This record gives sequence, structure tokens and C-alpha cells, in this order.
Amino acid sequence: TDLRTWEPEDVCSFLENRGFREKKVLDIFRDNKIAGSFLPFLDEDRLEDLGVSSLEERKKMIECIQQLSQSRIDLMKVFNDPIHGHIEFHPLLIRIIDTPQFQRLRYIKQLGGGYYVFPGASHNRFEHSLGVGYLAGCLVRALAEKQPELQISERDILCVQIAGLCHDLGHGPFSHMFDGRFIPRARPEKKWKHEQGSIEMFEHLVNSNELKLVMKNYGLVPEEDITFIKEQIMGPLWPYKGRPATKSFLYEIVSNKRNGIDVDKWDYFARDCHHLGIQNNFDYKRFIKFARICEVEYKVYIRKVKHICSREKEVGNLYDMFHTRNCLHRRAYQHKISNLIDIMITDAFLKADPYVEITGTAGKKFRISTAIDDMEAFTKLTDNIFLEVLHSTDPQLSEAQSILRNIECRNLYKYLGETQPKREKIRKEEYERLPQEVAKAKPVELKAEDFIVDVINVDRVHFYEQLIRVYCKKKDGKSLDAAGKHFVQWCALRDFTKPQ
Ligand SMILES: [Mg+2]
Repeated sequence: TDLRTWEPEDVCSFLENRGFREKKVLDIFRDNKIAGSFLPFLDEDRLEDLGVSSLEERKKMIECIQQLSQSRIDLMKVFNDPIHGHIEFHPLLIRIIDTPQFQRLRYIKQLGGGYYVFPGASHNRFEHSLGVGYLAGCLVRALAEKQPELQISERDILCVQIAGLCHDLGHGPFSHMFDGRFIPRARPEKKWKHEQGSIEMFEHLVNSNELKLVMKNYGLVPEEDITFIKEQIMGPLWPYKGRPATKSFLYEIVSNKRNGIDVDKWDYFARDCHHLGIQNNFDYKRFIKFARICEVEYKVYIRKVKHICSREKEVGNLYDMFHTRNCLHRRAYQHKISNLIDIMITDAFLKADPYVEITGTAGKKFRISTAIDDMEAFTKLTDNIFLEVLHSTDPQLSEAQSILRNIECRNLYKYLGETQPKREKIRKEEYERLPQEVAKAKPVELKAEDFIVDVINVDRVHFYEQLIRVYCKKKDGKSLDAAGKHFVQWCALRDFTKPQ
């Protein structure tokens, strides 16, 4: 048989009939629920830590495990990804992957409204998450071998990979729309980032599935390493608790908000380029080969820190990345229609929010906007909520439905145009006024609700503007003219660029 089939009792029987007949040692295995699959991943140190203090017994235990047919690499899992080709994962990663909490990412489109503009962009967060995990693994491995002095362990690598996998665990329906348009609009009081949901959901993930114990059985130390994983996704002498300042560079792998060069961006750049029909000048494998840790000293008392660094002449590669970054941002991300669709879906959700029930832990009812507060409710919240509203028989959603039917039948708000501020920019406070200003600026009455104003912000590494779009809801010609000239006058009045 396989060790995969073996229960802990089976392992106990195997241990007994091989000579380990002592009940406490058997109790170790029963207690820690060490199913067969773990056996080829056990260490001298692990057997020590689990609690066999016999310096010679441990060796022979591992010998017995080695005698068996199935080994370590016999239990890895291989994905076929079109971006990365073949992909090996250590079984723990699969165990994390194979949960409701994670699998839910199959049902959230990466580009959200994008899919309704770019029919190629059907890809979801799931596969992207896989990709990020894999790349994280790759970069950390490369740095590990190239500089063995760095003391980078299996544990670290796995933590980095898990951080990779779970960086997007907490995205809501339609990805950035949810955390970027809907929640801020529906819960202005709460400051919420999909990362927040990511760490909360990871915490939910390990707990719903009792993987703390499994993580221990595979050689992680849950207390430290979960904090490490969480901190990698989230962020903040040395602030982090997960790892010592000596291994600071590890925090630059998965999320590097400092200079915007991380494996997340690598994967989604490549993938979005793949599905949108854009060809990507940036070879990340080149980056990984020429990636090294080395020390930097900046005087603030002088600080000394280990950053990820690239050979100075590999600057051209970054020029390629940032081109692709701009290329995607211009063409796809800040796309005037995609955003319109995001806006309309948000609107529908806002109008659907009061009536739609979603049950969480203990079956407590939650609204779409409040599901983020309960992971077991949020676990059920996916893109499909789009159809659930659309198909609902409840007549209180008829308003919400009609918006969704309009998205389906391409009856969208009319895009009046884009504008740019000549000087200064617009205060985050000043936003909610804007639809009123446009409405009241005169060149038929046009109420403030008839307009949406969409503000968009355009936006280092070490070696060894504002766009305003105005949409009008009223779709008739005369209202369209009126709104157009309203918008022109508003632009002229605030001394903005003459519209597109
Ligand atoms: Mg991501």
C-alpha cells in the first residue's frame, strides 16, 4: 500500500512491527495525528522535538522510514501552468490549497469588470495565487543556494511560498472593485484592504481545517511562522516579529510596496499580459538569476540592512518591467469602460446590499457589505453573487437586478470624457461634492445623482498625476448634450483640461 492511505494507527502498527514497541512513542504518533504521508518528511530534529529523546532511536526510526518504497519527492505535486510551465509543490502547500477558504478564489475574476471588456480575461485569482506561490518559492530558492551564508531554511522557504499562495486570499467579488469601490462606499467607517481579509482568512483557513497541527507535522512552528506568513502579506528598531532583522530581505519577496518589484506583480503582469493579448518585455527568470542579497547602510546612528539587489547592468530588465507595467495600466487597468462596469456593479451591490442575506458562523445573517467581518460568511461571497441577485425572485432587488441586466445587455452609463487638473489635485474629502458641482455648473435640470465622477491616481531598488472621468446615467440624447456641456463648463470653471 501507500503511506498516503495510512492512518496514524497504521503508522503506529508499522512502528511497532519494526521494533518501536514503547507506548509513549506510539502515543506521540497517535497524539500528533501523524498519518503516513508525513513519514518521509520527518527529521532527527523533528523526532527529537515531537518527543523521542533517544539519540540512536531517531536515526533508526528515520532508517525504517527510508527503507519504505515512497520517499519525499514521491509525494510532491506537479501543476501545469501556461505562464510557468511545470510547477512542483510541497504537500503542505497543496493541503492549504485544498480548502474551501482557498478554492473560493476560483470564483473571483482577476480583472473583475475587465472580463466584460476583454473577453480573454477570464482568469481568476486562484491560478494567479498558485503562480505567485511558485515564483516566491523560486526566488527564495535561488537566493538560498547562491548565498548559503544567508541561513535560509526549508521552513523559511515554505513560509514564503505560503505567503505567496495566500496574498490574495481576501479578495471579494470582482477583485479590486470590491475593496476599492464598494466597501469604501458602503463602509466608509471601516478602513479595509484585501490584505486584511487575506490574513484574517488565512487564520480562518488554518483553523477550520486544523492545519496548525499539519504544519507542525511537516516541520513548521505555527506560532512563529504564521506570524511570519501574515506579516509578509500585510506589512508591519526592528518592527516585524515573524523573523529577525538579519533575514529582512524575506519581506521583500511576496509584497514589496516600497519599490513595487515583487513576485505578485511578476505573475499578474505576465498572466494579465497573457490573457489580454499583450506581449511582455520582462523576463523575470533573468531577474531571479541575477538576484542577490547584500548589505545597505543608511544613516538616520547608522542603520544596516539586507535588501534584495540586482547587478547594476540588469537595469534594462527593470525598464522592460515598468514599460509593461505602464502598458497594462494604460490599456487595461484604468480602462474607461472596465471601470464603468466596476462602477455599475458597485452601484448594483449598493442597491442589493440591504436585502441580500449571507449566513456566517452560527448562521448569523450578514449583508454583502458586512460579510468581510465574518470569514465563514466571506468564504461564501464570490462573483456568483452577481447572478444570485440577477436571478432572485425577491422584488426588493428589482432595482439591483435592472442594473445588472443593463450590464449584461450593454446598456451602460454614457462616458462624457476624461479631464486632467492643471495644478494642484483633488482632496480625498472633496470627492463626494464632485457630482453636485458638475450638475449645478450650467453652460433641463440634471440632478447630482445623474453623474458619476471617477478620480484615478496614476502613480527604490538597490544594486551590486490625476485622471478624472465623468459618466452620466441618463441615456437620452438631450440629457446627454446637457450633461456634456455641463461637464465642459465644470472643467473650464475649475481650470481643468478641455475634455478628451
Ligand atoms: Mg496578487
